[PDB]
Amino acid sequence: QDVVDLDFFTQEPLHLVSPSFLSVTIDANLATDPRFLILLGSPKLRTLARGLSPAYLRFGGTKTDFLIFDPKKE
Amino acid sequence: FKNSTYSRSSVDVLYTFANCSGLDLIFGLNALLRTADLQWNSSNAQLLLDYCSSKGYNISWELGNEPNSFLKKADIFINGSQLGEDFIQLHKLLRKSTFKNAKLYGPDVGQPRRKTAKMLKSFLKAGGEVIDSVTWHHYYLNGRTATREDFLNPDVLDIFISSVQKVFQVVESTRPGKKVWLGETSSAYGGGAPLLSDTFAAGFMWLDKLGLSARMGIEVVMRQVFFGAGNYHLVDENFDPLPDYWLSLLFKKLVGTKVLMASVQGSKRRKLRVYLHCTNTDNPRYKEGDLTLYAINLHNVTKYLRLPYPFSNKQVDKYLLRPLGPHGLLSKSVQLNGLTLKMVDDQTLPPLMEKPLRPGSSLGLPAFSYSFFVIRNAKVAACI
Ligand SMILES: *[C@@H]1[C@H](O)[C@@H](O)[C@H](OCCNC(=O)C(F)(F)F)[C@@H](C(=O)O)[C@H]1O
Ligand SMILES: *[C@@H]1O[C@H](CO)[C@@H](O)[C@H](O)[C@H]1NC(C)=O
Ligand SMILES: *[C@@H]1O[C@H](CO)[C@@H](O)[C@H](O)[C@H]1NC(C)=O
Ligand SMILES: *[C@@H]1O[C@H](CO)[C@@H](O)[C@H](O)[C@H]1NC(C)=O
Repeated sequence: QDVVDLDFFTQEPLHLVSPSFLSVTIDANLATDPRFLILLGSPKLRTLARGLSPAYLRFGGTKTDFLIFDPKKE
Repeated sequence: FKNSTYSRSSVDVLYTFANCSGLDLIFGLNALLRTADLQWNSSNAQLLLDYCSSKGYNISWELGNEPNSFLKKADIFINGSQLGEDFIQLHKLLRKSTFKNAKLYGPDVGQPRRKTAKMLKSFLKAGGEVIDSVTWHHYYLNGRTATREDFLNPDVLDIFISSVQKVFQVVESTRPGKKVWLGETSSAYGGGAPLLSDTFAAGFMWLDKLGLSARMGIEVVMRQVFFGAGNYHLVDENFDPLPDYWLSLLFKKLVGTKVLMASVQGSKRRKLRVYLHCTNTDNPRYKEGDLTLYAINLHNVTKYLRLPYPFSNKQVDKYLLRPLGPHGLLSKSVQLNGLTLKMVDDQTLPPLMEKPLRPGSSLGLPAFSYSFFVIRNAKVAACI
């Protein structure tokens, strides 16, 4: 047969995760996309992002260590 | 990999995306800007810090990504001790800034193989005191070689346990009690596995990763990526959500922060995988004391799960995910309790509708599927 019995432990929490436990990245490489501004502007994408709130958003990647901040550049 | 500059404009786009989406931005600083004697040259970062504080930007920080492969990536070797020192320098600059309580996370090392274990242990001896969380990265497979069989293999899922135990071994021996985060995690590195990382098949690894992360004491999991060129994106090129977006939204609405335990009676306990948390109380439909069970069936037949005393006759809502055909586990579309999940419009996520089960009935979970079950009126004190 394919009946399976579960055992549950419920006396106390074994751990507490962050409300932000399920969080997301944007790869640092996406700041080298010409269309970067259009992409994060997207109303549609904002809707999807808001659905995962609360979350950390990590801006990071391989390219993290090849990105230089230019106070001048437009 | 060549250098590239980015503008205040980019910092502004990123920050308003995060801000307007209700997400907490973490920004990784270039750690390969060095001085003559391979110390971290911090003047560029000092600029970005200034600009950000001027604009009123509430931001958390990282320094470097996968320092363990800087030699391969840039023919520079930095050891853990130096990197720890580099992190103390950054902490200083943050303390002397306008958000002096800004969080610092690191060191975003790859999975704990001997060289990486050594790097992380020496990083934490030296810089451990100034980080608010230890970040490390995990991937199950190489995106170039991964197969559909690998995505369905419980021997592949199980490897993650060992990785987690190795990280906790380094941390307990250098900084007992420090929070441990997955800072970048996915099915497969190299941008994901074409026709696999973006499909319903990807959900076995993702839901299992979440279940085991919670159970084993990981406080935060960061999914490579929300959006991007990578096959492992939650959202595709046309800003349409893939099956992992929906899995993620379901998890987010149903699963609480209080982690419990579930297990199967028997010696085969590899293909049927079970996780138990307190129900997310912010879920308007549920009340204090309710349980969320979630379960992965990698058997090739339906299994029928029986709740133990005193939960055997409780009202249960099922949230079963199943691919929309014709492409089976390789589908990019998913159904919740037989209803296809689609945005209502660009502004509107649909409802996520329960299927109340007959009280006392066993929990049917079809072959190659995953489901949530909410045990209504469980009255578990540890949850209340
Ligand atoms: C971790 C590393 O930090 C990532 O930069 C790297 O992602 C490679 C390219 N990814 C993309 O551009 C994206 F977002 F997918 F569109 C991953 C990886 O290997 O996948 C990892 O090493
Ligand atoms: C750090 O870099 C900046 C310019 O890139 C320079 O002003 C400073 O003197 C550098 N320090 C070094 C290379 O030790
Ligand atoms: C690590 O690197 C630093 C900076 O390059 C160097 O001075 C030192 O000898 C190394 N430390 C250890 C413990 O090997
Ligand atoms: C199903 O899985 C069994 C293991 O329980 C396996 O040996 C068998 O060949 C597979 N296929 C079907 C449809 O039974």
